[PDB]
Amino acid sequence: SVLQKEGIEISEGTGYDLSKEPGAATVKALEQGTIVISYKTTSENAIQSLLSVGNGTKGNQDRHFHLYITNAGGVGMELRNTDGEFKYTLDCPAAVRGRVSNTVALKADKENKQYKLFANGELIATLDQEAFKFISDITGVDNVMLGGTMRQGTVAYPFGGSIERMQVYRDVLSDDELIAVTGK
Amino acid sequence: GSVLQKEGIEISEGTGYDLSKEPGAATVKALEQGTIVISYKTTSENAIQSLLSVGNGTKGNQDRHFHLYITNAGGVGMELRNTDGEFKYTLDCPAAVRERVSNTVALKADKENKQYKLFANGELIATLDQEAFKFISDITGVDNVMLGGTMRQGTVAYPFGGSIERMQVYRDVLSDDELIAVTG
Repeated sequence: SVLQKEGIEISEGTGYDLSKEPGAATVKALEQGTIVISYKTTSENAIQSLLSVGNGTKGNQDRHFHLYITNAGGVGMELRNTDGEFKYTLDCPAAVRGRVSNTVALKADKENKQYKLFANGELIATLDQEAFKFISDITGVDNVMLGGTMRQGTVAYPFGGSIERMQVYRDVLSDDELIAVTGK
Repeated sequence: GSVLQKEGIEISEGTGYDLSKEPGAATVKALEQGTIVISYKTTSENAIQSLLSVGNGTKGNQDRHFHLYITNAGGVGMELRNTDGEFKYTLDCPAAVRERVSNTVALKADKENKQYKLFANGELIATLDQEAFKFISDITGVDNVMLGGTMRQGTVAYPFGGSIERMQVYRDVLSDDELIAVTG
């Protein structure tokens, strides 16, 4: 992993800044890679970012990436650099249990121009875009955080609970590894 | 054969064009899968312009609809929604289309293969695979079909302006080669 955290408890609304951590610079420029997160939510917020990487400055609220969960057992991601540039999304319903640990992962595979989302030992969605993008295509990325997404200096999409384990890889893990690692 | 077809329809921005009473509309309102092919010319700067929508126009049901849309930045996309707790499937492709010019786009929703594919001007531009495949028949309380907008609580949302030159809806799932040919 280029960045890893474990056992991080987050109060709803606060987030947990990773922007100064060794490895954060690498995460802020990812051209592809893999993100694996085990978590337990205690929040009823409708959209809860587990990990985000983006531009937190004024007027750049549509320039970010996040991997998120919902209050209805959903898992998704959005990858955005304003709608005119790109708004790539995956949103999967009823993928996890709607006080229970879950493990999710996102793979972004530049060679295949594919994004794959996994939850609890299952591939739940795949996206192929003619114009592949990732974090390095977002303009002005300046922050990495757990448990929310910075939008004009405000913590948006606020998570509450535990980030049990978070790992970010520059490498693109195989579908078998991700089935295995997102299992029990 | 198409189950619903219209040609040479002008629409001023905000007006829409109701198809709800047309023979074939009932079939469109219950599609479990199918194919939509549309040639159009937009004259509107609206950011999101529905070419064709099928949904629930009643109050409180503004997140229960399907539409195939274009943007003011050369984008093409679709959203398929039955409130966020149930499903919100979005495929949004930037810079897919380009004196104003005519463009031809298509969406294929393939139940057997649990896939959605979007085409523009002779090219496959995106593919979405979802473990929980959904289509129009999964939306609750569908009561209308229209060109040039989406009914949300009795208001024309996502308003298109310009010409719907040719619009066809099929219950059949056309081949990728057919769609490359008909859109190009």
